Amino acid sequence: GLQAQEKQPTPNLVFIMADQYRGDAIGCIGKEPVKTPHLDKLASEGINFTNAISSYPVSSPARGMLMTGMYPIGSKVTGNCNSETAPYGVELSQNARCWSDVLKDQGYNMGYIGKWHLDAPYKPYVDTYNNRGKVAWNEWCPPERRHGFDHWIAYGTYDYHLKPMYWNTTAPRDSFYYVNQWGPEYEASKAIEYINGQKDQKQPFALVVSMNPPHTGYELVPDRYKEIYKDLDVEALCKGRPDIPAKGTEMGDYFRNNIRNYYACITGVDENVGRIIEALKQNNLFDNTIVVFTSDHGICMGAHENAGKDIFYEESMRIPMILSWPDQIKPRKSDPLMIAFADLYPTLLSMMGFSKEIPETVQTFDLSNEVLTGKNKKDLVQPYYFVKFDNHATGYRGLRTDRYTYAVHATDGKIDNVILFDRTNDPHEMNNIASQQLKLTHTFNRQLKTWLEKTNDPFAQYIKL
Amino acid sequence: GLQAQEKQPTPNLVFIMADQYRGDAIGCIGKEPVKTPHLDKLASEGINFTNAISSYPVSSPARGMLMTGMYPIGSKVTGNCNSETAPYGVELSQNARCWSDVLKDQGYNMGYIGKWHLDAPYKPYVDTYNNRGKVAWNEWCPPERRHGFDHWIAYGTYDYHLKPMYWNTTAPRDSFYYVNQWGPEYEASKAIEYINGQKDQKQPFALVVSMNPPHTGYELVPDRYKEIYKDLDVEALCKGRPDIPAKGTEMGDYFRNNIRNYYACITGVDENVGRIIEALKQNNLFDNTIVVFTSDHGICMGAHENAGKDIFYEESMRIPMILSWPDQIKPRKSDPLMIAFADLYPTLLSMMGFSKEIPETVQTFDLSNEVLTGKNKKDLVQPYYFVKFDNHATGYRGLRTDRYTYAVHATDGKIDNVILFDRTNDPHEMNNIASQQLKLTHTFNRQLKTWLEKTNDPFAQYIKL
Repeated sequence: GLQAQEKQPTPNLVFIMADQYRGDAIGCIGKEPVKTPHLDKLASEGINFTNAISSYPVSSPARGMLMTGMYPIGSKVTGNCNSETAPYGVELSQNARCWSDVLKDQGYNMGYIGKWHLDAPYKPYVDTYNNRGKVAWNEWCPPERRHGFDHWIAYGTYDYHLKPMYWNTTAPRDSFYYVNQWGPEYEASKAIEYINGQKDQKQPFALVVSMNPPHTGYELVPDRYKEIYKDLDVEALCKGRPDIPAKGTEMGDYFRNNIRNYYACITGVDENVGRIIEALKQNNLFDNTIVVFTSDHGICMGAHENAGKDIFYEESMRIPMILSWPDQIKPRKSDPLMIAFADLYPTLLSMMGFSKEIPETVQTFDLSNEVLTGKNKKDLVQPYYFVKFDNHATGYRGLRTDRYTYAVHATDGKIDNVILFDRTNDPHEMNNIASQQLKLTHTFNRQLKTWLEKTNDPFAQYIKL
Repeated sequence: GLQAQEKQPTPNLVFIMADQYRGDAIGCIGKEPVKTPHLDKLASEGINFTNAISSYPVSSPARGMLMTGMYPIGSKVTGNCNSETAPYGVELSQNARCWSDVLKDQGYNMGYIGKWHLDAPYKPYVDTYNNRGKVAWNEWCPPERRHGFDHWIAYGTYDYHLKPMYWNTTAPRDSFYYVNQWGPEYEASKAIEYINGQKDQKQPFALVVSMNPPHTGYELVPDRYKEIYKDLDVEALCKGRPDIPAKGTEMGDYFRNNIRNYYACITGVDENVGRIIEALKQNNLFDNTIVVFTSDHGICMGAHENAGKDIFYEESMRIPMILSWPDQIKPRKSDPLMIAFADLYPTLLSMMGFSKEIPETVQTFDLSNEVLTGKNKKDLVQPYYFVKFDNHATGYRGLRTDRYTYAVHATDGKIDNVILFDRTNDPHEMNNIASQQLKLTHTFNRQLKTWLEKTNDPFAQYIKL
């Protein structure tokens, strides 16, 4: 089998994501001194979407949108999967038609390695540290809930990166195993084995590699990656950042005390992404494979007095989004397309030649043409979400345009607050100008209402015209 | 922020210690009529190590071993810190890699409240009563000598419990302040404020609360605690205690005249420990926090004709050692593990998920597995020390097995005395049987020599094989 054989009529897919990875934390973007040589290289061979976002910047909700192509109400994943939200059915539906189900039906070899976080835990909880106490977070994904991912080396959620746990394809619920290796390292090694096994190109394949770092347990990263930032000037990083509290404050110190390890995690993740790319090139599986590097959400880490994410601020919504496909896409410096994490379902499927297979239930944007050609879509506006899992009449709904971030809050069906930021004049979003721009607010109000009605979201009824 | 958020991958730590607290002075142990309802409750929710000891039962030396994880010669704290030992460098090294430095590096919020006693005083001495006269004992701990403890409300040493003094985090050397409240009361109040501030769980935390009572100034305890023992039958306490001198003697009367107030102090300390535990439970910070209650050493108080400690007798070496961590440790009635005060550095760090961070310089036992599982270590033998600060060739070196206490004394490098007690047949250690057990003494001799050689202790050369 040394002779070159027929190229598959549809491309492979290697979907790589790292949890809690901020969009501006990429070296080639030139905004932060974080080292990501492998992602920079990947970007140079493809496209770097510098305005990409995640509409509901929370783990399960974001992943739920990605898999179903539906906004939160429809995906049913309105909050993180854990025992607190379980009674409300917060988990991916076994009946949901996900993009992985589609590719499996189209004859693709399927694999998933890493964090899934789309199953509701139930008693008795599996024996991992994050299941002890009042609230459990980790649960097994039985075969019938894997949506086509036949090769399985994954877990629900678990954050001790230095000794991660996984369930292989045939392991029963209580037979997960621990690995004495950094998560991204092990995951990249298993991804390489999977990729090596696809070298004969007898059929197409789709592989997801879902890494945990740079998600918390920021310090849980190998020392060699920390050494790279031992001389990092943290105070210099806060220069011109009014959104980062001053030194001496709770949140200002939180940012300063964790930024070094956050970058260490990213650089470590970067190196392992490099290993996967190298495996693809070694097996001649890079040119006709769509490789995507993205994240479910960013992180505030003290900025805006917020420690986590789950908020409309840029540091929370902005995510990396690098895509390569040498055979069909010429490299483009930077693309301003406001593609969202959840748009990947219809976008990738259409790019892959399966546009007719996208379910009528999919609500997100099919930006395949924009991605392939680079043709802009200036009218593209993405939504923002926060849904109280036990009371949908409470929460946030908003819109993000290329210039403004607008959001309204409601409590029991009544609008409670209005927020508007002009990111051009106020890039760090420090001035809520909603009360100063009544005309503009009214315009966004009808626009939001129309959006909520289009997506069959009951919240639409709270906006009184 | 009402929704439950991700559990930290490593636990918090609340290390509580009361100076000069005897191991058997715990109510649930059933040997003495002292009331400790809060510690009894803590024990019931965790583990009570009834054979725990302190190898060098003296304040600074013991604390020095705890912080560095090294035996006395290596820790450099060979005697109490005061102006007499200062010329010999008896103090914690600023360059010593302590467990607190490790946790700080791992992103933990750090706090220390109470007695430190690890700094050598220097002229002009700070203005406290114990610094007047020929020998000064109290000194300030500048920020660079705090080994990572950012939140600081502490002092060197000071024993007038009714009006204690402290230095807050930013106070200069001569700006300490006095408080008109019982030490343990104030300390518990400050610990509660610290704990309340950790409720958002944005990062892990480690807090040390080092209380002075039941250390001398035995009478310096609130009247309400003394009232509890107003009817205590002191003579009954001496029943079956041949180690306690008879009434009418100097040491026999000393024991009888101070036992009531000693218990009063303990009960008072107990109540304040209860306040701290309650704060942890109120903030949902008890289940995933390792809580430790221990002491640097016990006290003879007249027993064996000794007023103080700094000796191999059980009443001096035995210390309380209660540990709880609901999320990972099921309660165990009593554990016979002979864990030592100084073993907490490697033991806690490994239990917390930072085994790889223990310096190669650490010499004490890592008993994390034993503590977590309850798996015994029958071969565990702990050392005993007494080092003459101005002449290391003089002093004691010994071993404590589950049955025997063996010790040898040397003067200028020559063995001066041999002591051996069979605690099974002679629990109150009244019969030195060394001269009657030559075979056994020879066995312990080689065992001691091997121990001293392993720990790079020059005293090893004095034992002539």
